[PDB]
Amino acid sequence: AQNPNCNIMIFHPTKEEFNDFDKYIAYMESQGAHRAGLAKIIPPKEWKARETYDNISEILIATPLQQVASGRAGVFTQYHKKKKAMTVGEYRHLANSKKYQTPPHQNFEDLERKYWKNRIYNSPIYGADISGSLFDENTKQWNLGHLGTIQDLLEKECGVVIEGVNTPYLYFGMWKTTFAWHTEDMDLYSINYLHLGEPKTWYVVPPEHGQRLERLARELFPGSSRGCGAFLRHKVALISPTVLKENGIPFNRITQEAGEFMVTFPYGYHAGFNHGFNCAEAINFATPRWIDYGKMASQCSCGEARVTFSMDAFVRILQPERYDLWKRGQD
Ligand SMILES: O=C(O)CNC(=O)C(=O)O
Ligand SMILES: [Mg+2]
Ligand code: NI
Ligand SMILES: [Zn+2]
Repeated sequence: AQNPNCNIMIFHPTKEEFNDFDKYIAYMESQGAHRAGLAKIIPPKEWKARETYDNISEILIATPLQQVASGRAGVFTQYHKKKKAMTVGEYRHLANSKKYQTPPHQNFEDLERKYWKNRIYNSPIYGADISGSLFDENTKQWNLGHLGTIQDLLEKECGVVIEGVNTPYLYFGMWKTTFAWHTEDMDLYSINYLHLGEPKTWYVVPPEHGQRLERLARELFPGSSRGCGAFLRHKVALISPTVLKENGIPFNRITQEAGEFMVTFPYGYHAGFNHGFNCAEAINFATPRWIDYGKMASQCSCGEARVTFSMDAFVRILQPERYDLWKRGQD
């Protein structure tokens, strides 16, 4: 078995190896990368996502989210308060303000210590989930707006033709902006490219150990657990590395820097935070190996997680028993 200790693997494809996305994913899995839940891909030195970022300030963040925390430093939830629209130029200036900027620090480890010590006492503003792409249309390799669609994968593997589309999303972050513990919708893959700015630290639980994270989460968030059988789908819960270590949960951590890709694998729980002003682009995708994870994915039926038009069809085809009760949550 390759990668038996489920370590995060880092890949350095050549420009020749960067031509065939699907084949490269299958390569990485042949080396055991999926066992970690997360992998890093450093693009060939010749590759670029676009020529410059000089003209992005006029993108609109229509609903910036203020991430308000409750709990204790190592075990907290966050609620997203909607703010007034602002441009990316306005958001960058805010991120750089004395109130919101990254503190002085020695290295990524000291900054990580400061994040876990101090996150709950601040409410950073996250520009999340903005439909769009920053890849130049002439970028042919690993262009997250040109990937094969999940609906076409389901058709190729299973023969069934379904409605829905699959498009990327932009994330504009600042110091302390946080992504809660989650797997992807329908336990899909994700791919995430850090276009610019400061790093993003990731934490991940190997897929084979995901249920250990879930059991700890039910103990740490007991009222949420009683309310919903898949409450991590709400994407509000945070648990620190120290707490995970105290409870014996297997995990790994890695920091992504600008110019690098991360891939999350089916049923790889992940969480993390941004070090400062940055912009990431991410999209879900599928492979043949995903299908069985999609059939088994948990779902929120309390109604809080409230998810996409395209997820309807996935549920309808892969989980026809759940269909009914799940669309009651989504209607
Ligand atoms: O970058 C972020 O805030 C969150 N991204 C993801 O969870 C992802 O790419 O799967
Ligand atoms: Mg612009
Ligand atoms: Ni994710
Ligand atoms: Zn729910």
